Amino acid sequence: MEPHSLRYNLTVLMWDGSVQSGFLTEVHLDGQPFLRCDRQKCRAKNKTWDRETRDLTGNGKDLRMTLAHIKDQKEGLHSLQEIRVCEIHEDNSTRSSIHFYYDGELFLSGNLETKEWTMPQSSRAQTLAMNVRNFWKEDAMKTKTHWHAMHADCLQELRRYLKSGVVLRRTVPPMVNVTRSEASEGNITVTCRASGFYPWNITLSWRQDGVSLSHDTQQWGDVLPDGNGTYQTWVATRICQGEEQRFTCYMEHSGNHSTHPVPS
Amino acid sequence: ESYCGPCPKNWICYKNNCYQFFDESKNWYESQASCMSQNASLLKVYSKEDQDLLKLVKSYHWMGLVHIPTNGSWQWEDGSILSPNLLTIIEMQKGDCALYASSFKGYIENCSTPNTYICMQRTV
Amino acid sequence: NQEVQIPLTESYCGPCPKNWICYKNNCYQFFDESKNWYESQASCMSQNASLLKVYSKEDQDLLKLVKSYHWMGLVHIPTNGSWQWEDGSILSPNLLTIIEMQKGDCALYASSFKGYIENCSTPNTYICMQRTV
Repeated sequence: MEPHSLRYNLTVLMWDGSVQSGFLTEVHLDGQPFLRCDRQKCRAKNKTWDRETRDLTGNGKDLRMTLAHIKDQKEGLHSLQEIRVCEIHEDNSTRSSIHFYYDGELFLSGNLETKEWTMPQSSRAQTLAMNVRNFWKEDAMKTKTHWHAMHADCLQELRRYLKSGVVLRRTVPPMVNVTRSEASEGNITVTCRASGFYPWNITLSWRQDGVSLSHDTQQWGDVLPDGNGTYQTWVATRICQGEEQRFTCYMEHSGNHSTHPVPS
Repeated sequence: ESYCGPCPKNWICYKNNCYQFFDESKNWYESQASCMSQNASLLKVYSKEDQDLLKLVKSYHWMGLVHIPTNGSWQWEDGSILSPNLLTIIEMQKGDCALYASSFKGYIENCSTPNTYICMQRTV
Repeated sequence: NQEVQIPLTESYCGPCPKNWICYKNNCYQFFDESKNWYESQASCMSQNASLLKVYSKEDQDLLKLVKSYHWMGLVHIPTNGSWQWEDGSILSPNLLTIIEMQKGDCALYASSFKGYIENCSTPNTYICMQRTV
């Protein structure tokens, strides 16, 4: 099981030096879209989206003011983004970071576990980084405490969401179907399909007499989204006619080992 | 003095000035009108010492500071000049109105953009 | 009679220390000298006051607009798990959202009606409060 994740993606915009009234926050829960919020409201995909609305509107305002301390380009569209993610792992240990993007490029990162700020090396990443850290120094009460509270905010919100039981990581085990085709030159192709499965991680390969065939003696489907929240893949190999009973499709998914022979 | 006042019942008193904060977002004009309707005006900043509580205000709010065409200077609703070394003014959005923020900052906004706002009665 | 807001309906805000914020029969003051919770508690008591108690969203609605984090008068009880104020009052049911931030037996106030748990020994700004008799 992958960890439980919470992301907040905040975007402010500038046209010809002028910071726009709008800002957009995308909230994602366990990687799935969960909320879209503008200046006025959050919306799902009831009106107890008040908490998220009061909160994420404050951050938008702070980031409107932060952008105002960046007047390097009075020409064109420009974006500033504040992205905070936290995770709860299976061991019950936690991850938490915050990243700033300008025109879609990263310039400042903060790991909230280890209290460690990181810059990229480009002269551009650094002028933006410092601009912002300076604005923070400027009596803007960006105390050590602010960041430790953001950390514990993201994690507490995650717990609250998890507890309301909103997005389940339910297992959906694959439907498997072996097929035969290209009956020629005393040669057959056998194909093993797995479809309708979650989660995405799956093992699927042909065996001769219980031994896995090399990767190279085997053709490989990608792992495609089914377009209903699940996945499909396949794997195939060429065998001599009359050797069918020696060849089996072996699959592991979510602690379930299964073997599928070539139907006669 | 042990007593702070005269103020409306239910207004914040500090050094005999009276304040109230409003969360219903309004443009500068609707904001100014609302304050005056309660025998007040938008926040005027005349003193770092007497209005030192403004350092602990979160977020940005309409104050009563307006820019005049062929003026270049900023002035209050009441026609007062803005006193020097009280506020740092920052360009944020093109406009002729200013949001208050900590610490003694004015952020320029379009007068038409809805925002939270602070009323103050002058005790003069 | 009805809410008019004219000079005739103006009162004075009940007795407080000189130069404190008076609002709805409460007195508040903010202190920018960083101190641990104990030095903070002692400082408030030295001015015949206590640390911030939060008992009402309506009566203490000014606390929604407070920047940054400050010692309030909330202390942890070992036996059960629950919090209580300096004065022995229970913490009322739906007033504060409490966030585990650091392991500790004291709480920092932050807007909007949040308590962040911190180590009682960590220096912080603080808010004193006195009820007007």
